[PDB]
Amino acid sequence: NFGQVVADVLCEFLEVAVHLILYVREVYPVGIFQKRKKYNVPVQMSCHPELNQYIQDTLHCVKPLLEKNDVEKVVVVILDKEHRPVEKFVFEITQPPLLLSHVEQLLRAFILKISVCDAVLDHNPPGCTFTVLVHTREMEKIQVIKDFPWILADEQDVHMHDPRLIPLKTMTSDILKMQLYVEERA
Amino acid sequence: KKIVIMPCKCAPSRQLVQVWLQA
Repeated sequence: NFGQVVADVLCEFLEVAVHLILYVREVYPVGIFQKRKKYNVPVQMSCHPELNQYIQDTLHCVKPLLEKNDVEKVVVVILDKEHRPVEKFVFEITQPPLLLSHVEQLLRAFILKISVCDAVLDHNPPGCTFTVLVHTREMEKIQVIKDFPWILADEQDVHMHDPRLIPLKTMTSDILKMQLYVEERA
Repeated sequence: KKIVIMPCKCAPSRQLVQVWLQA
């Protein structure tokens, strides 16, 4: 009935979210970001071509997992210079089966919470990149186009030793239950 | 069986982007 359209909407949201998460957590210098209107609020999006392509490729590979409801979580993992996870924005996604301004509005909520989440988060070390983790089951065809293969996440990235938990937002509609929450280390 | 996966490539480094931003 709906389904494709949910994934479409969801995938685009995650794109916009990942950019904004990189801007507010200062993973790349603020100078690469330009202001864009998105869900009718001010957001920040990278102008750096290769970064933009990295993000697009990641999410275009996630899309088929979303499209047939195989994504348990999409985690933006922030990593320090030594490639150790300092911070994780976990988007945890369910699409239960079963029984449009409302979706925009509930997505806008997550965007807004990200914008101001600097007010509730311990500011990160210098020298940071990120990666994306996707919790799923056992896309091997968009990996092969793209030249953007995926590989099992290392145990150092999945486990965070004794993490602090900072929820930002929850939505619970009929179509979609999503909780966004951060994990920090001590 | 439940699995976590990641992109094999790393995102652009902060340094590489900084240089892009300079030049």
